[PDB]
Amino acid sequence: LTYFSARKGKRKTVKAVIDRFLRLHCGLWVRRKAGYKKKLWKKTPARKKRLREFVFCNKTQSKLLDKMTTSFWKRRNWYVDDPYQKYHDRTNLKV
Amino acid sequence: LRNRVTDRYFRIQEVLKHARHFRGRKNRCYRLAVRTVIRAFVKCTKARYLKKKNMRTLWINRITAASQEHGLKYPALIGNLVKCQVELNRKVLADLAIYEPKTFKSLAALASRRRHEGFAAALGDGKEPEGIFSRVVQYH
Amino acid sequence: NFKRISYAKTKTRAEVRGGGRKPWPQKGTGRARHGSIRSPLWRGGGVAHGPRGPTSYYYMLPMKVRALGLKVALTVKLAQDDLHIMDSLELPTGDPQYLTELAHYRRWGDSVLLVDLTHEEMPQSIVEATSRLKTFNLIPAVGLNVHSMLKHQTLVLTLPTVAFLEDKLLWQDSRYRPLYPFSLPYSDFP
Amino acid sequence: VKKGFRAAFRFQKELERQRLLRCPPP
Amino acid sequence: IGIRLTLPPPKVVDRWNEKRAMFGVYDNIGILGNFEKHPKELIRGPIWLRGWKGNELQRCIRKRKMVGSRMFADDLHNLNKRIRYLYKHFNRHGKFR
Amino acid sequence: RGHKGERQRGTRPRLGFEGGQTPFYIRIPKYGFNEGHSFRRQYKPLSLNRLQYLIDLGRVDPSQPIDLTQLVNGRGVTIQPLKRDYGVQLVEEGADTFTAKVNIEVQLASELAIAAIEKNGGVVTTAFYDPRSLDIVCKPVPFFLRGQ
Amino acid sequence: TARGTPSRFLASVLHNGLGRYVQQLQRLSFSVSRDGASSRGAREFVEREVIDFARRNPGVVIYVNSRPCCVPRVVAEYLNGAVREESIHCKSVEEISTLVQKL
Amino acid sequence: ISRKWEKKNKIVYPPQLPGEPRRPAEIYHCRRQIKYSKDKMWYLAKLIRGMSIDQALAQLEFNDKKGAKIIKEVLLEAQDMAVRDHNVEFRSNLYIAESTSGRGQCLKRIRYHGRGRFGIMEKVYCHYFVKLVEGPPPPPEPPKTAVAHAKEYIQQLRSRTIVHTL
Amino acid sequence: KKRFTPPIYQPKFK
RNA sequence: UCUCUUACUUUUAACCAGUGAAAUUGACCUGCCCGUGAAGAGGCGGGCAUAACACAGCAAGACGAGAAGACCCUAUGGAGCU
RNA sequence: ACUGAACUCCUCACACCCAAUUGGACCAAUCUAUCACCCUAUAGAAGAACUAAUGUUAGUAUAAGUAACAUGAAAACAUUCU
RNA sequence: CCGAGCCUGGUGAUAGCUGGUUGUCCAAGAUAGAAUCUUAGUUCAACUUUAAAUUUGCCCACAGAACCCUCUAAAUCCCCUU
RNA sequence: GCUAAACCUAGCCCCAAACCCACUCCACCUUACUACCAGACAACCUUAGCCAAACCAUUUACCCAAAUAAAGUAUAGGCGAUAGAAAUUGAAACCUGGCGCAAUAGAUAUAGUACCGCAAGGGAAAGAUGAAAAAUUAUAACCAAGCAUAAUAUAGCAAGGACUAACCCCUAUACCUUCUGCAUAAUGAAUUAACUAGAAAUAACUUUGCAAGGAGAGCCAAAGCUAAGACCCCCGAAACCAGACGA
Ligand SMILES: [Mg+2]
Ligand SMILES: [Mg+2]
Ligand SMILES: [Mg+2]
Ligand SMILES: [Mg+2]
Ligand SMILES: [Mg+2]
Ligand SMILES: [Mg+2]
Ligand SMILES: [Mg+2]
Ligand SMILES: [Mg+2]
Ligand SMILES: [Mg+2]
Ligand SMILES: [Mg+2]
Ligand SMILES: [Mg+2]
Ligand SMILES: [Mg+2]
Ligand SMILES: [Mg+2]
Ligand SMILES: [Mg+2]
Ligand SMILES: [Mg+2]
Ligand SMILES: [Mg+2]
Ligand SMILES: [Mg+2]
Ligand SMILES: [Mg+2]
Ligand SMILES: [Mg+2]
Ligand SMILES: [Mg+2]
Ligand SMILES: [Mg+2]
Ligand SMILES: [Mg+2]
Ligand SMILES: [Mg+2]
Ligand SMILES: [Mg+2]
Ligand SMILES: [Mg+2]
Ligand SMILES: [Mg+2]
Ligand SMILES: [Mg+2]
Ligand SMILES: [Mg+2]
Ligand SMILES: [Mg+2]
Ligand SMILES: [Mg+2]
Ligand SMILES: [Mg+2]
Ligand SMILES: [Mg+2]
Ligand SMILES: [Mg+2]
Ligand SMILES: [Mg+2]
Ligand SMILES: [Mg+2]
Ligand SMILES: [Mg+2]
Ligand SMILES: [Mg+2]
Ligand SMILES: [Mg+2]
Ligand SMILES: [Mg+2]
Ligand SMILES: [Mg+2]
Ligand SMILES: [Mg+2]
Repeated sequence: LTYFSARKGKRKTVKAVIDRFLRLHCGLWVRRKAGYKKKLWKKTPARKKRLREFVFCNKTQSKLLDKMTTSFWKRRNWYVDDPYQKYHDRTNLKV
Repeated sequence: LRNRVTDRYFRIQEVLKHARHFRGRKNRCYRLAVRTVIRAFVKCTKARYLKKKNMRTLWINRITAASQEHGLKYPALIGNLVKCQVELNRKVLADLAIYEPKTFKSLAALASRRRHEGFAAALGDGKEPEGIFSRVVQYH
Repeated sequence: NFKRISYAKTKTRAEVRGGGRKPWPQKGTGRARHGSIRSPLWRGGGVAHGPRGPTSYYYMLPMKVRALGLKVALTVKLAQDDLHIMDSLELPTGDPQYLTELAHYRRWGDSVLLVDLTHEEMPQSIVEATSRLKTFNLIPAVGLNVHSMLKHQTLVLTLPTVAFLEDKLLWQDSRYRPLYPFSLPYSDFP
Repeated sequence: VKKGFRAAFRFQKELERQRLLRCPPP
Repeated sequence: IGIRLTLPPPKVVDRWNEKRAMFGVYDNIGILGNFEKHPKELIRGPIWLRGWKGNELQRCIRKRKMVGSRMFADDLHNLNKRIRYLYKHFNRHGKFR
Repeated sequence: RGHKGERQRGTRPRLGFEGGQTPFYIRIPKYGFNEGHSFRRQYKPLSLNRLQYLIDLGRVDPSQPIDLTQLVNGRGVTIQPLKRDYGVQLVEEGADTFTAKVNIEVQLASELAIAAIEKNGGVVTTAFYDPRSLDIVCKPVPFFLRGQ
Repeated sequence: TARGTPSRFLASVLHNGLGRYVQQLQRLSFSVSRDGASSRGAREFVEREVIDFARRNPGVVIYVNSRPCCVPRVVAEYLNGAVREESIHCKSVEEISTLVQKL
Repeated sequence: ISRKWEKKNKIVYPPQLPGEPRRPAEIYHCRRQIKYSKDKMWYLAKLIRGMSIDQALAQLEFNDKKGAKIIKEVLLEAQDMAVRDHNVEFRSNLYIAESTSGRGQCLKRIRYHGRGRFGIMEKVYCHYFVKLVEGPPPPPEPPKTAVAHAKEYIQQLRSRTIVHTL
Repeated sequence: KKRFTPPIYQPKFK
């Protein structure tokens, strides 16, 4: 991911991670199950509904996605009409 | 070079001071002197148990020779000495057998008498005397 | 460490003039395996891991931490009886002999840091007295730090100088956020 | 040359010790 | 034998010289100086580091960007080779990845 | 460094390579999560509770009209000229126990916040400004020192 | 090892346990520097406990040269003539007290 | 390069007392840079060792080697300097006490083998040391007879005592 | 093939 | 050429005089048998063997010296031909 | 019956015997500031340590005084002989 | 030293392949597997290394864990007491 | 004590400043180091390649306009390993050193000298007494590897335990490594002296300072922000292109 560039000497990110995932401010990444739009005629409606759900990642996957990004993608955005605004902060956490 | 080595000869002398009485190139070649001193120290540390075992075997051999010269054996003597409530290690027994023959002969006579009393008690299944020099002392 | 520029620079195995072809075949002769000379393992090569170019150890501390350090140095100089407050740094004749005699009589030590104010408003007597000695120094109220105080044994200040220091050290407390540098005209801050 | 003084001082002390050991003064 | 026989001469140093007795003068001029000049401007040395730390490769990049347009030929070639080597060593080799 | 091999020679693959195996961040198809995030309008929150707190502390005087430069001088909110920020919105979190009575100019004000402001006798003004106007109103001293 | 260092026998110098016991230690020449950070323990010792150590046994004489040096040393001479010179470089007061007591 | 053998003839001794022995003389002399081998010089020195000067000269005059005449001239000039400067009257009352050999400065040349390779031709050089002492030569150490061995064995068997106890 | 290595001559200064 | 080798001369061979190598060397106070071990022991166990030091010839062993084997296999390291 | 370990006990206090790996404490040669100048401490930096890479350079032992090796003879040194 | 030359620059080219990797003490510390044009490598499981938050970790017992023709053992899984 | 060990100066690298030079007479474009005779033709051109994506055919900063935040953002990319701006507030004239070194270090250099090929080209060590060498004196010696002084004396990885004495008595299978297992008959080594091998980001841990704000413009924030400490090797191939050289 180029830890040191040749012009600015900073850290670069992977645009695939940004285009395929979505990081929340709490420290979770929202992904999408693969194969949710291809070959839907041989799958049961239960599987079709399960594939169309925002599934969270794990620990090592979240750590990898954080290491592949810089400090810009780990901030807090205040959009006007953000459907994921209620998922930024995570309450009722006891270790 | 910046802040390089300026006191390497002192380490060489500190290593070689333990190799001032060896034969061959081991007292001059540092590369071999290191290994020689290492093995020497390892053997000197590990030979403590060997020295203790050698001293114990020498004491046992001296006691056995003294018992054979007096007219007894070593296992019977050790048994009669441990059955008479007298705690004397091998060193003092060897020292007496080498320097003080009268007390060693007295100990041999006491051991022979204790062995005879034990044989008599075993053949009689004792009942009444059980040995004059026997009678263990009870410590409460 | 904030004014350190190490000009040490050693060439590597690539900047050394030499080393191009391959000395002796690796499979042919029975010598050691080497591909080029001027290596850190050969004689006359470059340094493997050494100083590469000028290294700058530049780093800045927060202004509040530096102000607190100045206040702590002042408290240390005041508590240990090493702070003599004056009213007007003037001399009758201006000479190093009288100055060092007074310093030895008043029990100060082998060194003392004389601090004035505004630099331009300094008399000529004490200037000519300190221009002939090494332990005695004359720095303005702005050029006062911590290393110069710790290097000397005692400190000498003046009423306007100590007032300036007090207000400049209390300006750090109960203030606004930086936002933009204080070099701007602002409104209340001069 | 090798920059230093403490190791040189220790070496000089060792030389003086060897000198006084080989030639014992009265 | 790599030990010097004769003792070296006593390197006496006057600890109260010019820069020694006047060390740290005019330091931290922004706080108690109504903020006129930054303390980083008092550093004298190479122009590509007056108030900037950086890494080993970042310094070379800054030197080739600021002063790289006014150097020699062999020096510029050596700088480019060193930058290529640092790039290949930092973005290909290493650990903790 | 452990045993020999790539773990000791340093010749290791980049972060994310699983040795020929398709990595985790590749088998997942793309989705419109961050399509045009660099063009969305962001607004810093501002609750009425913090406004009443600033008024009680004295950093916001309720005698003059409050806009953006007054909030920047009072240092209650941090308005960034970059990061695509079109002003500061209003939050109705501090509805109860809010007695201020002062006009305020907010870019985005909700119904509850406007109602709570008008209860005491305040005026809410909804205005829009381009990022240039945001940069001008945030720090007017460098804008005056500019020369334009 | 034992084959590289000389050895001796265990015996008395002049039969001290038979007749009367005498003090083997004679003089104690201390070298404490005037200024420095390597003789603080020796300085504190000479300040607080050297009087008690001298009054404990009258047969031991203590000499304080007070020579400005860098490594504080101590010279201990006995009746047989042996001179054992050890250094108390960077040691506490308790360590120096235990050392002089053992000497 | 170090030269400390030719300077031993300048050690001045204090005047003795009438109740002191005669004390024999010590004459040091040696040459430098001699085109010869150190092994052969050491063989000649071992042939000499502690014998009379006249016997040494006689053995060297009929010794078919290269350094024989060199050592002969060395002994001749040493005896001459002894009888002229070191206060020596008798010419036949001398004997060699110490006689050894050293090594000289060496160079490097080529050898030319039967291919592209070659050798390192190191010009071997050596020296020769000798010391002359006045007085008659000491007799050689006679071999110990059976009586000496018997006495030593009796002493060894009498010196052994009890061990590993008290 | 016919493997063969040529000898190397040292400089004439040693 | 052999059964079945032989008679002489030179180079060469042994000693004397000097220049004087190359490969190679972990250190050796360096014997044999049986048995064991990373599977073929002068350095391990049990036995046999033993005053020390050079010269003159042969190869049985020290898996002896020269080439990181050219024969078999691996390499997402190469090159030639079609 | 006895012999027979690093197992247990006797005076002491007990962190002082696993591959890779990880954590905690000291140690020394350079410069700089602070004290001493028969040599050490407090803090910052390192080209900060070599029993080994058929590692590079210079000195020197074993191999080894080992192999190779010169000059035709007599002589007044004017000559003669194969 | 031509199945394709010498010099310089790309180049300190790359290479899952070989070798080496510098002073002390103490403590902890040994591997159910899956994927890959891969088993000579790599990534993820499991274990090991630090400082914190929570309370339960191990043999636990009467009892519970369809089978079918022909037998079906040594055992295992949850298990407050100790 | 012989061999042989240390003695500092030619200076060497980068900064700030400054823009730096090129015929005493003759010879120098043919066989340069040659004084003198008849076809005048001679430049104006995408660089390539290695590596990486575990191959590789698209792709891979090197492009010569001063900092920074934006920002590694939109974008380009077998949409993948990677590459990468712009719009925008802005960027305080003048001061002579080394917390670098001292001949295996620092330029290769006392020098581009000897030497190798016809040729391009490759290319290495040098110099130590002293105020008076017009003081050729008498001293300053003492430490590594090799030697004599002063050879061997039965038995055994060269070591330990020891006694009145070297041996004699007992025990004990060199060193680092790929390896479950190596002194093994696997790898490296003759020694001494000099040199040589863990360089670093996001995210983490600890300690000061301030605090709903921190931070010397830019960035972060539902207890946060700044600073400091702490960390990630060396050497070794066959291959390819570009510029010049040889019958
Ligand atoms: Mg090069
Ligand atoms: Mg190469
Ligand atoms: Mg160099
Ligand atoms: Mg290895
Ligand atoms: Mg492996
Ligand atoms: Mg690779
Ligand atoms: Mg595949
Ligand atoms: Mg011969
Ligand atoms: Mg074994
Ligand atoms: Mg066998
Ligand atoms: Mg063998
Ligand atoms: Mg091979
Ligand atoms: Mg493969
Ligand atoms: Mg391939
Ligand atoms: Mg290829
Ligand atoms: Mg090809
Ligand atoms: Mg026992
Ligand atoms: Mg135990
Ligand atoms: Mg352990
Ligand atoms: Mg280095
Ligand atoms: Mg180093
Ligand atoms: Mg070494
Ligand atoms: Mg070899
Ligand atoms: Mg080596
Ligand atoms: Mg031979
Ligand atoms: Mg011959
Ligand atoms: Mg490499
Ligand atoms: Mg592999
Ligand atoms: Mg590739
Ligand atoms: Mg721009
Ligand atoms: Mg040089
Ligand atoms: Mg050179
Ligand atoms: Mg020696
Ligand atoms: Mg034996
Ligand atoms: Mg090692
Ligand atoms: Mg291997
Ligand atoms: Mg194997
Ligand atoms: Mg071997
Ligand atoms: Mg092998
Ligand atoms: Mg070998
Ligand atoms: Mg032709």
